[PDB]
Amino acid sequence: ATKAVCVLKGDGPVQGTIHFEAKGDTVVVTGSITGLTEGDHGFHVHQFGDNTQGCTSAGPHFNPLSKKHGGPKDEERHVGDLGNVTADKNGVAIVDIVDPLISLSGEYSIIGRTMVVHEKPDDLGRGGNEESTKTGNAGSRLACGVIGIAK
Amino acid sequence: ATKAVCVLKGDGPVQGTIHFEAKGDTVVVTGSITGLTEGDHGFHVHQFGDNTQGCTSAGPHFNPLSKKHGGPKDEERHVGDLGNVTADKNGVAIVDIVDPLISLSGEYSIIGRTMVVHEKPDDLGRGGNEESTKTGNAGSRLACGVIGIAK
Ligand SMILES: [Cu+]
Ligand SMILES: [Cu+]
Ligand SMILES: [Zn+2]
Ligand SMILES: [Zn+2]
Repeated sequence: ATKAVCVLKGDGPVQGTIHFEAKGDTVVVTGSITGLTEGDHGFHVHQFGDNTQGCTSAGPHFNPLSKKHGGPKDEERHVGDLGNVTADKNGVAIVDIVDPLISLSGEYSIIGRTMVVHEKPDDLGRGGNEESTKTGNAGSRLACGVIGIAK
Repeated sequence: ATKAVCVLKGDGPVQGTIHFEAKGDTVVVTGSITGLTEGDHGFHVHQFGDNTQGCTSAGPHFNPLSKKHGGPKDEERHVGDLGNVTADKNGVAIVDIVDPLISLSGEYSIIGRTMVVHEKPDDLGRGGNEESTKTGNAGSRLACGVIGIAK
């Protein structure tokens, strides 16, 4: 697939639509999320496209290379580590990410996995506690969706 | 990927959870759907895992081999043609299908595509008209979900 899409939903007001496109040798991620508190929010690809228990069943961050959590610019990071999206005072975060580890086909494919946006900022694996090395202390999952093949 | 899952949701009362497991050259489909009118309902994999416009954005039945619509036992069928599920008096349909044409990997993989349950029975392409060999005359889309990788 060369295009994918994800519709985020949760128990609260946060929602959004995320688009993915394979361009060149990389993946361009665009879209928007609304209903967020002003500021930074962790944003990652989780391993399972399973919404049977809400966002909890998506599992941990997608991590096929078995590394510790980091920011998108770090060598030591999970494949799903897309950092933070930033919401303005109106609650809107415009997503604009280009990422070198995710893909839409093959081993690194995120098709069928889940995008999650979190309650708190991702500390990029630099918080200094064990949780930082797993999730960046991004906290609860406000909304998520399964990543599907788009036309 | 040897397991997948799909949670069906719509704008009405129908909902359900569908599980998929690869066994040999088949996929075993299980689960249940509730809130249905008693009787048969068409059940297919549609091409796109795009929920930006409810179930309409899922597109047509998944058909990489460019064939006409048929029942799951027919040679001439769409890869996404899984026939009918049957709801009891209480509106519950227990899913139990073993299919040789859908897959969870490779080009006829359904991961990242959409499962749809319909308003009417699928006539298995034997309705006697042209709509029969496109959709089985199964009617409107009551609920759908994107098919994701499961643990
Ligand atoms: Cu996350
Ligand atoms: Cu269908
Ligand atoms: Zn991570
Ligand atoms: Zn069909």
